[PDB]
Amino acid sequence: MRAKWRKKRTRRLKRKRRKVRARSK
Amino acid sequence: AVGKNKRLSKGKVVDPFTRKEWFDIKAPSTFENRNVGKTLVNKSTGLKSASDALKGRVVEVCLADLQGSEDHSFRKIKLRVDEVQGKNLLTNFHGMDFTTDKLRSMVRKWQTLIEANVTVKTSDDYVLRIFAIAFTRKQANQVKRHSYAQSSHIRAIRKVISEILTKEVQGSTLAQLTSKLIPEVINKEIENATKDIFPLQNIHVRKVKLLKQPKFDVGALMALHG
Amino acid sequence: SINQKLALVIKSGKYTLGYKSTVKSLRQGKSKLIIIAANTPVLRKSELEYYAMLSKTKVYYFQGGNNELGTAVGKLFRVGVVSILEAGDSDILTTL
Amino acid sequence: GRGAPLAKVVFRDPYKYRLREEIFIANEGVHTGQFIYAGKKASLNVGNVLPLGSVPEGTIVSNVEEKPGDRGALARASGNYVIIIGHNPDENKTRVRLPSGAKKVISSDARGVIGVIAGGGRVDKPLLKAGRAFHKYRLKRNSWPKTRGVAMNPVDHPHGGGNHQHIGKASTISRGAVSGQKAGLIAARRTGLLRGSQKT
Amino acid sequence: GRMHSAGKGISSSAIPYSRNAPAWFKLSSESVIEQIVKYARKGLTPSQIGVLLRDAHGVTQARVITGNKIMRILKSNGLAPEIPEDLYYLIKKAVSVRKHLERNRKDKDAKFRLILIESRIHRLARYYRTVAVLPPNWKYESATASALVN
Amino acid sequence: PKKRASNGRNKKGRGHVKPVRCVNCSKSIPKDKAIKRMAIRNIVEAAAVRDLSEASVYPEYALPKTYNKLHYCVSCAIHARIVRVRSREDRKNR
Amino acid sequence: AKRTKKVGITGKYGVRYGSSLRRQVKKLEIQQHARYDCSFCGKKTVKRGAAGIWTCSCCKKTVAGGAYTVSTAAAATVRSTIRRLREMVEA
Amino acid sequence: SQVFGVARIYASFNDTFVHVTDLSGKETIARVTGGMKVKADRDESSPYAAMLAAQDVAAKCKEVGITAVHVKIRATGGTRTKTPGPGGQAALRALARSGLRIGRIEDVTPVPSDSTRKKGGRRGRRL
RNA sequence: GGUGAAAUUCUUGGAUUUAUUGAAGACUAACUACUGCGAAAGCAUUUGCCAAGGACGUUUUCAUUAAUCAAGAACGAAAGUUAGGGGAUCGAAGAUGAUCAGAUACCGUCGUAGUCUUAACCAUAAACUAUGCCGACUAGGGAUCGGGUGGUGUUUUUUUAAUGACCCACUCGGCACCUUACGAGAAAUCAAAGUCUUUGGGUUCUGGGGGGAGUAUGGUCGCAAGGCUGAAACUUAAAGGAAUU
Repeated sequence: MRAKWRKKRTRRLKRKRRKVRARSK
Repeated sequence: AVGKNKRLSKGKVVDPFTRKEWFDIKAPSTFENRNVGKTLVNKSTGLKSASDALKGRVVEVCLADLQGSEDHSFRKIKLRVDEVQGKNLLTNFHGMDFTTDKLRSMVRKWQTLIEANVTVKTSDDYVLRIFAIAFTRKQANQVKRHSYAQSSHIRAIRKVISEILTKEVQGSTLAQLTSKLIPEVINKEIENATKDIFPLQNIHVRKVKLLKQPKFDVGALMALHG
Repeated sequence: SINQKLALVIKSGKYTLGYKSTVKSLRQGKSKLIIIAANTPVLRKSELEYYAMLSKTKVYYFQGGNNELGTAVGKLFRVGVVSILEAGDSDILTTL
Repeated sequence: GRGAPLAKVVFRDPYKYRLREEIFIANEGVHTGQFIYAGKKASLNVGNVLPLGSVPEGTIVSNVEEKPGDRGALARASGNYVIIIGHNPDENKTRVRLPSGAKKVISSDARGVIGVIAGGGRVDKPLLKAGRAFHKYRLKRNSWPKTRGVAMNPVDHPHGGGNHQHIGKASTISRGAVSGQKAGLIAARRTGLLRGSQKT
Repeated sequence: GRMHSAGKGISSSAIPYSRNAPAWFKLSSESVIEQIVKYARKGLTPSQIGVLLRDAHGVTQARVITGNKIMRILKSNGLAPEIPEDLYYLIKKAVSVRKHLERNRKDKDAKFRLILIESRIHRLARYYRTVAVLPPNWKYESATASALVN
Repeated sequence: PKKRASNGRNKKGRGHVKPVRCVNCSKSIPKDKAIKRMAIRNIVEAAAVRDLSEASVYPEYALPKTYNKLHYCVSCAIHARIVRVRSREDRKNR
Repeated sequence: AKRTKKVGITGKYGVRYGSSLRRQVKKLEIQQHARYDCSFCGKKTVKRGAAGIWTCSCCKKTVAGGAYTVSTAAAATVRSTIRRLREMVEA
Repeated sequence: SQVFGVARIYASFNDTFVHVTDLSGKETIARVTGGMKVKADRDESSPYAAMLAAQDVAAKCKEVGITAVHVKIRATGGTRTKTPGPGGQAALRALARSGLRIGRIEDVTPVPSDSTRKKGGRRGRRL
């Protein structure tokens, strides 16, 4: 993958993890 | 695409040049050979007439044709029709424009383009925006092939160019200004006044376009076309 | 500059500050030049010009306010008009 | 009841020995004790009331009269002004851009106050609590609080009624509708969010 | 060099080797000393006194003509300014940018220059306080800076 | 590895210039980086002046020439054969 | 002693009305309650009265201006344009 | 002794325009173009179609009364091409060789003083 | 109208085109360069105002006040955010036209946010000269920018004074460039990337095989998007750099 696309993928995945985080904490 | 149009008329013969009459144009007395040309116009009817539809018109011609000589070919004079006299439309000075061939010819690289403009009102209340151009030149015995300026001589010559144009326009009429641009005496005045700052070359005035027209004054027109 | 000239006068010559003191100096004729800020009341300025014309003195206008005039003089407070009792070691009287 | 401060300018009666007091809407930069020169041959100064027929183009004016002898028609709200666009010498008429953005053509003998109406930027702070809105509307009229028609009974409002809270019919109401059916958007040419230029 | 810029140009004065000079000078030491204080009495800073005495009089430098320097002579005869001249002009320049930045706030270039000037003033003030020229508690106050320049 | 001392094209001491647009494919390129070719060609095609001269009012003497400056992107300049690749030794040639 | 670190003046509203609205009303109220100076006297004594009215306590001269600012930027630009037009026409 | 006109030969890609005009500019004579002579929609701007189009513009003008015209050959201009079309120079030869004398050729293509933006994006017309 | 070719779309309601204007916003061609300025980002119409800066000239003054920097602070492209103004072209999304086995990609026509500006945030880039800052020395050559010096030098106004613009020589600071390789480097290459096994001028920051990973968690800044600091478990014997055929 390109660096931009890999970083975008992990950023979206981080957004999803933080959205899941906000439900419990 | 003669056979590709599908919808030609969404709503659902006589040749139009039989109702058109030739009209011969004339030019100010500033230009020697008046002899402008001829133009079409719809025949004079009771609804719109021909004078009203021909009253507003600006015809563009070349100064070389007007003056007969050939050293004015790069300058084209724009004449505006404003009044008729029974099959001879009469014009007046409307502007001057340097042809694209000449303007892009003097514009070369490895030289400095000096430009300026002035908004000045004449004696006859003709608010005019006059443009001027100037290019730096390689003086004789010079070996450096750039011939650039230091941006301070440019401002100085720009100030001198502006005041020269202001002086020769404020204190004269439109007819006098037209009779002044043709001999190109303004270029001589500039090259006399800005020769102590930088040599320069191709001193010219670009456009004398009109901005505001005063009261119609059909009296001045009759003096123009004697 | 005018600010440097005023500072030199304040340092060397005799100066007085305020409006009543300026009027007193004009009355006694011990004044030569008066500098009035562009922020003083127009009535006060006009009366100052009347006194100056009666006493045959010079009038100068400071293109600022009372704060700027006080800063140029060298004081923290607000000065509306300064009367120059003695030039001292400066030249503000002879020039400008 | 008005967000624009008022200025009490008093004049001298030219025909009788008596002081006339006039109420003018205060403009930005106008202070007490200021001399206001109202008339035709005045100067282009803030607060002056020169007619629009003797001012240069691009002039910012206020309290513009629709017709001569109106004593204030347009630009009477805080922070609003009228822009002069041009003048016609023959058949004297001045062209004006109004605060709404609608082109207008008025007579050249319409007097207007030079400047910008004071109190500009008044609607830039949320009323925050209902008390501020109540106090603001009490000094104006009985138009607060306002009850939604969709929460009403079918007899008290056309949009009311039903087991749910829905309009039922289209909110857009034609211009040629009699009194009673005009509850919603009146002659709405377009609806929805205004995205892009308004093509004014 | 150029403490607060990227320049590296070298340009200064090259004094002559002759510590006893300029030979052709004929005026006395006392004559130039009373000229120094006369110029100092009319508000001229030591730099301008040397400049005026160098181009108008025959005084090449006031160190070989006299026994001391211009600032040294001013202090001895009682015409020494309270604050150093170089610091005085630096503070004068600083309040000029602050005056410029109080009306045209959107000038970020002036803000960067103002920080550079203020940093330069503080560095110079530290040396003067250390060398026991200014009061030990002397500080550069922005509000009081305009009053300090008088 | 590094190919040219001037990395993109003709830019040492500026850092940034206003970009220009290619005339062929509308590609945004820096003004220095763009390859410029000046067109001095006459308003008429090759030959055909003699046909114009016979049907020319006034003693000719017009012969206008159109002047235009064209900016080409790297992809378009190579594709249009205006700019061609060279050997390493020929690369240094100006 | 920095009783409030970010809330500032609008600590009266508490936790109500929303952070964004509190920030906007703080930004406008700071200028509304700020103290200005007379242009006719120079002393920092101009204070807001009613909406659009700015009256003082030393010089007592009252100025009409913005709702929360003694001089609107739009008003200043309009005044500059008016002065330029007057200078052009009266020359 | 010779009435004059203006050619206004608009030369671009996919189309070509020859529109004879009187000296003033209001009158319009023989606005025939190169797209109503070809049946391919790809040779509309081709030199072979401009000659056919200009063959009729020089006959209608002659029938009307116009014997000579001026020439102002132009391009699309704006911020798109700034270069003359493939068939613009062929159209000039067609009416010149049809007995219609010409003179004072001018280039009136609109050159912009850095106005608006050019379609294609920052990465170009990738094809 | 457009494309390699077509189509969507606009056209008896006159499209496209031409001529006379008007309004709106954006932008600063050609002149434009191995050219200038700025700490960097960056900055190209004219005029006026405001303050600032480098270089040069100096027989003016202070006098070692200096150089590099944890912490800390200012500025910081584009994009993005908040609330107004503005909103013409281009145009993340989206709607269609195609091409294609499939094409919500490349191509065509529309088009919202955005592109402009005001006030407040965001602190990122291939933000690169992939080369930190200060100082000293070392092979030559030419051109060029700014200032200065000299030459009855040339030209210029009143032929001839000045000044200005050019020629030659010199000097200081620059953006840089051409040829060589003492010297360095793995090589590509370098007037430094040289004066490093003959190892030492002063100072700051960063890296210790490739993935996991700039991820998880804990702090911290931010309205958010995101920024700063920042692992471990586990897995692998290879990745990676310059050149040769």
